[PDB]
Amino acid sequence: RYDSRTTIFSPEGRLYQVEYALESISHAGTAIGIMASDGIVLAAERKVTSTLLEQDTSTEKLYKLNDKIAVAVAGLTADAEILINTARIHAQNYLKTYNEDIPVEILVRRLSDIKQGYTQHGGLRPFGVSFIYAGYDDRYGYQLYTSNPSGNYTGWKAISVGANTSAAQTLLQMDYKDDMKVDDAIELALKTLSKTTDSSALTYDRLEFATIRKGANDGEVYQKIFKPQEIKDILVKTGIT
Amino acid sequence: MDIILGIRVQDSVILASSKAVTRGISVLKDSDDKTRQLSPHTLMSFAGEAGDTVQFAEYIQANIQLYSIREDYELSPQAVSSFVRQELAKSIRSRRPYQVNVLIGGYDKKKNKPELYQIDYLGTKVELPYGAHGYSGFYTFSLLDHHYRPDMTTEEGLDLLKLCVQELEKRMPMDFKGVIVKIVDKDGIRQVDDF
Amino acid sequence: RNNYDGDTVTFSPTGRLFQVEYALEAIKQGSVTVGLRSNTHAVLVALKRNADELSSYQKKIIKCDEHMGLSLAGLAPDARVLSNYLRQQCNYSSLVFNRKLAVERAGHLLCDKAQKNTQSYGGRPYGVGLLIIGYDKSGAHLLEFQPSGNVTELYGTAIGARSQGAKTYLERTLDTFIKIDGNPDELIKAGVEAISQSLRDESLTVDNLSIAIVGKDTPFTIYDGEAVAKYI
Amino acid sequence: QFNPYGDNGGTILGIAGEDFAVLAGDTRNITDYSINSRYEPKVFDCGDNIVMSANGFAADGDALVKRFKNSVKWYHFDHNDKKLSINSAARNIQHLLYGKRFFPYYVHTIIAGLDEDGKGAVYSFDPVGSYEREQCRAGGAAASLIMPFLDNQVNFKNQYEPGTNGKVKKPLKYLSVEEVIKLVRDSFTSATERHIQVGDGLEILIVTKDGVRKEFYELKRD
Amino acid sequence: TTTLAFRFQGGIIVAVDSRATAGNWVASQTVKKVIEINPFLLGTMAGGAADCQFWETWLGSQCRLHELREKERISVAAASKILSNLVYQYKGAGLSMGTMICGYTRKEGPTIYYVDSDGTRLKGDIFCVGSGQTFAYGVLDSNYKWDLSVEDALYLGKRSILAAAHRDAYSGGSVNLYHVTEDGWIYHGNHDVGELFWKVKEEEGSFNNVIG
Amino acid sequence: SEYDRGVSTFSPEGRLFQVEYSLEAIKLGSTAIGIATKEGVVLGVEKRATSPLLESDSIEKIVEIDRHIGCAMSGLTADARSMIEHARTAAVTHNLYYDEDINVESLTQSVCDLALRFGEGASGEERLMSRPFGVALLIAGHDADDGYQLFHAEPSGTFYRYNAKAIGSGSEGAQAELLNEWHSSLTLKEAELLVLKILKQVMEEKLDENNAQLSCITKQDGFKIYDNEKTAELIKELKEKEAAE
Amino acid sequence: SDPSSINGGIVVAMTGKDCVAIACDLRLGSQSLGVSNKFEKIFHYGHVFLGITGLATDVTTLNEMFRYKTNLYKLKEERAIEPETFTQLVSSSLYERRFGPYFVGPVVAGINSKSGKPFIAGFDLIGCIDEAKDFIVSGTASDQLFGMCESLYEPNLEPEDLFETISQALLNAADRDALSGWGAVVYIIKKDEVVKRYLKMRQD
Repeated sequence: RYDSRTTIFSPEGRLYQVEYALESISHAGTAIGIMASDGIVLAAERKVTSTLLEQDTSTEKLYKLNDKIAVAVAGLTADAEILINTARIHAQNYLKTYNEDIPVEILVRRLSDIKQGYTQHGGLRPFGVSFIYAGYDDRYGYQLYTSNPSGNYTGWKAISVGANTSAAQTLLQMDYKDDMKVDDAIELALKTLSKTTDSSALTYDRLEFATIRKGANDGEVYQKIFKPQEIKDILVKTGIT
Repeated sequence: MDIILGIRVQDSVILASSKAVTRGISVLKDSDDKTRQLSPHTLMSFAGEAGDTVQFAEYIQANIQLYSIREDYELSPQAVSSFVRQELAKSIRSRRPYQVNVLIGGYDKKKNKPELYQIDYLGTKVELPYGAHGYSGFYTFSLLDHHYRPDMTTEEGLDLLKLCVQELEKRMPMDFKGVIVKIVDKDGIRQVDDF
Repeated sequence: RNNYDGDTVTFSPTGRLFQVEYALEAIKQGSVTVGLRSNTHAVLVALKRNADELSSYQKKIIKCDEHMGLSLAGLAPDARVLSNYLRQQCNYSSLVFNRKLAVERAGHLLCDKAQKNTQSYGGRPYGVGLLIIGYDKSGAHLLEFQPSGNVTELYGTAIGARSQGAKTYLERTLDTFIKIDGNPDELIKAGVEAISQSLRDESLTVDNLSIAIVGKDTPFTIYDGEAVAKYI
Repeated sequence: QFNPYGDNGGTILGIAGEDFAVLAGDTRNITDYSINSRYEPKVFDCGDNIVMSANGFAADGDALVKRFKNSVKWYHFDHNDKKLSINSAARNIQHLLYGKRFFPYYVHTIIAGLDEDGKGAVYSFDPVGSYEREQCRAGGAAASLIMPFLDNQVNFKNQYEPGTNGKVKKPLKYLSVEEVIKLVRDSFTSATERHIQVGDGLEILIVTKDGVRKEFYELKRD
Repeated sequence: TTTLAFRFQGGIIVAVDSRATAGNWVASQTVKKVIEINPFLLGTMAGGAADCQFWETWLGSQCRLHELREKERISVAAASKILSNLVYQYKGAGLSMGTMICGYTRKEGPTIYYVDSDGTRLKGDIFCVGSGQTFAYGVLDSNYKWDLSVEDALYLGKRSILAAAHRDAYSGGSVNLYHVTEDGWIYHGNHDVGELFWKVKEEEGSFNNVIG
Repeated sequence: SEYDRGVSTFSPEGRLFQVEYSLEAIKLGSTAIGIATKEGVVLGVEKRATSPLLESDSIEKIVEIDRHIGCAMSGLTADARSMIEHARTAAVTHNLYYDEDINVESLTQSVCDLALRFGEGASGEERLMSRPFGVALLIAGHDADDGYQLFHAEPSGTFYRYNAKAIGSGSEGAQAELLNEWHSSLTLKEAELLVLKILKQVMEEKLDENNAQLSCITKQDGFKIYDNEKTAELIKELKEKEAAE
Repeated sequence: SDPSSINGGIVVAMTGKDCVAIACDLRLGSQSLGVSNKFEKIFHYGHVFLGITGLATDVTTLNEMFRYKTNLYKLKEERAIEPETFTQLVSSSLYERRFGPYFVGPVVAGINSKSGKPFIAGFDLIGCIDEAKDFIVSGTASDQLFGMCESLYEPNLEPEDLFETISQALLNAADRDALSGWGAVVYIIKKDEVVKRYLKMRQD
């Protein structure tokens, strides 16, 4: 077996370690970011729940790293915390240094180098996490990417990770309207989230949501993590509640 | 000794820099390059302390070129000017200084306006469309702004600059051996002869 | 078991290590040298090896100083690290104290250096024996350095391949060469007889002989060609 | 406070022969207006045709001399008993001195010795690095004295020939071991009488291809 | 010290003194003030004697290492710029440098760079460096012609040493001439200033203060 | 077992098996031959061709280490890259310190001193290079104090001087042939045609110059790497000589 | 004296009654040379306003410095940084360097949202708690302003009353200082509304 250090290679010319990190995603919650010209939505699903769980005054799989860029989480949560904090630190370096907000491509690119660095160097784990990046820069507008646990990035207009990626992806690309709208993103996301999730009635206390818009309150970007009762409004439109 | 001039016109930024370099009581050459292009549409004229201008100019030029090349699209004059200023601000708090004053005159393609910044040797980024440093700014803060018409063109600014130079030789005991005038526009950067 | 055939940080049930034991093997596959000494001289005679007859033969004598010198039998890589170290110490004694380093005193520094690598789990342990000569205030001395670090002062000793016949020459003639003093010629001849017997299914040749001599009257000099075809 | 530097005087003189070389020096060491020693020279034997005197401060010299000697030893070790020739030795020394252009020394070193061309050479050093190839160099305190005289009689310079009235110069003349010996005897004596840091004895090592020879001439105790 | 150099069509003439001065005494009257960096590049020794000597031979280690690594002849520009980096690090340590790197290669024409210990790399065509660099400029600038013959170019640098030597207090000795062609420096012999001064006095009708 | 895993474990021979395996890396490598004469040393090499697209005349296998020093090589180029960059610095540093040529023997010591690193640290040697070197070099030059000397720098032990030595795949058959054909009566030109005569025999390809490269150390000439035209000419003289006898 | 004295420039903040004003001059000079007639010395991280006096470099550099720390504070805790808590921070951050201390005299002002009480605080080179409910003035004309502000202050004032008091204060004190003036700008934080009123004054 190859398991001892990450300084080795399996006969596929990859490492078994990378495969193990891959699988870590597909036992966590489901995550979907759909981009439109009029705003990008980020959505995540909770992988624990109780009625004595506080989840109505908090989120856990949704962090803003600067006031123009936000991330969703799928993977273990223990892995997540360390790398979020570093992305956010890198953003404020950018702000300090250049007097402006970071591009989406770099911020992701850095983070991807760092994951690969723990594969590359030492007997230290790969970090089995997939993050959905939804950002703005005034060079390529809205930008949706995701970052691999192997540590590479690929651009997008919609993507799903998490649990049942394949099932989710076919469903997203079917219903993708070509101009798209932020209101349709929001609508599509709930529908797609439902079928993967093992509950038949998706609910707002079981939902995390942020929508990013510059298409209303123009000339500036305002990113809003939704409050629980608003999430309830959008659920009522999709006819789930 | 060692002057740098700047004017922002409404379609170009025009930087001028002396051709003269004096170490000791000796003028070493009457042709000396004392302005470098950071990228093909953003130009740094620079003047300042003995041989720090050379080390600092090449250090700054290389970094901007790396970031322009890295991003795969040249950075704004706004990104460029904080970075240069921040190197200087670290240095006076470090155990080795660089005290080099500079002007960034770029053509910003990002919002389509010419941009002249004034960056101090101290390391202070402030935007001014008539900035100037050392002993030049003692004469040209007033000369540019007296004749200054609120809209400007490349034609108008060049005759007014030539005039500025003509005052400096007269009231300083200095020799700048003329000045080279390189014009920063939306078509890149070019050299054009002047007094 | 022989779970200890890998660990040099973990005692073997006998109280040894196997690594130290294998290091004695390395000496056996190594090239023969015979030492011997007297009060006013000490001599090293060593066999040069070759892999063919277009080889111009391996130096088995390294000049450590102009009054001290060593020979080898075993791993040449390990021999290099310790030769470096050894010259550094003799020059140190001539720099600070204007002093010759005693044969015996040098040997105690080399001892700590063997056992450091035994204590550690890092880098190779040693696997070469060095026969050391010098001439200090206390006359000529002959030490046998072992890769363990044990340093043994004798009147004659031998290490390398098929070295048990050199000990038999030396035992018989032990006293002959205590009585000879002031004759470098005699002491040189005695090593040559010695290493003929040591060897088996070989013969000596002119350019297989490298004899290195220091004493009280003889400077540190290496004899080759016509300076060793007088004692073959 | 402290200053770590000082003087101890002495005066030296190297001259390259055509088949010989000399290096010379007074036995006086000094501290202020006392005399430390009346019978310690600073020309020292280093071997392989290298006589070296680092004349200036005694402390700066006594360190460099040993370190140079040790470097000669590591030549033999690395390079398997090859001679480190005198010319090559000169680049070495310059590099040690440069080692201590970060803690500066105050000695005029001269080495002198025999080349592979059967002809001597004098290489003379700056206390911070560099060197040049010379025919005559005096180092030390009374350096100023000994040079107008050395030029006149060992390169035959600022001299002319009669009957042309300075329109022919006096050319080089083949220098001999006896000729420089006499020169060396009166040069160090002239020094005794008109300087006060040179005195008591003279120790001259002579470098030939047949070994190192000592010749001792006493000086006045004034 | 007076060292000077100037480019011409047929190559670069580098004329130097030989006088070394320490105090009001003369340290040496023989010292070559050209360091031969490699057989294509000449540097000069003015400023600190020690500094110029070590760093230019060290400069020679970089030049040699470059040819071995890439198997392309170094640029004139590559060498100067590297000595610019090297002297800046050791800035603030009492370092000195007053060297002109000259060479003429098939990819760059004749080129001369001034290097100063303050990190300065200055482009020119005519440079003079030393204490008496000033005297070297006056005569040389005014008789400077790009279109000029080798025999005459030589004469010009010589005469720049002779007038500079005469009126300065730290210069003379002898006049060492080197001409860098595409195939490197060629020695052109050693001309004592003393005798030389007198033949040139007559030829030109100059130096009207002495009659012998 | 616990003998081929570890650089700090000896086996019943009193050796490392790290050191052993690296010999077999050289035998993997292409054939290279060096033959010393008193006229200059001649360094020949083999290259291979398996594609018509492979440019083998645009990358090196004989390299200049100084201005009278050349080396031939065999084994991995990875292990060779470290070795030659190192060896370039040793000669260069020598000219700095003394202002003299490097001697042939001392260049050999430095290369075998790098070779020694197989692990991570040791007392009296810091080790930063964590494997055996799977490259050897034939090291040839000229010092004046001996003559022309030809050495084999061993990555696995100390250095052995030779008068002619072959390395690589075809090393075995070449070595026998050199005993019966190296002699002290053989001129510069003969030295060239000898190398090509052995070279072809263990080549599994025809004798041609796109798989060959000679060089010489002549002090008078400096170290000269040859042209293609000169080698092509000599393949023809070799065959005409042997056609007639 | 210090470098803070060479470059100069004034930032004055004041309290009325459920309001603050923090105002500044537009002069940046580097010594004798006047540099900008328009460099604003007021910056903000949420509702907390940071003025900066002193040397020109540290005005730009510290601004970047305190921006960095308030942005990590804002995101993690999901609330605005408070003037009560920012006073703690300014004093420790400047104290981090003591052997290379930043040469400035900041003024912090804001209104706390967890009680609505108005907060102003004063600092020096390496900063100390200096608590006021009256006014904190800073700069090369600080000795003029300390008296000018006391003299015109009447305790307990309207948001509209406080404008008048800080304007007359700045107007004469800046003018009758060498290294200060050259325009002014007044920020009246009414509670959470900020109106910006540019002072027409002469060019100094």
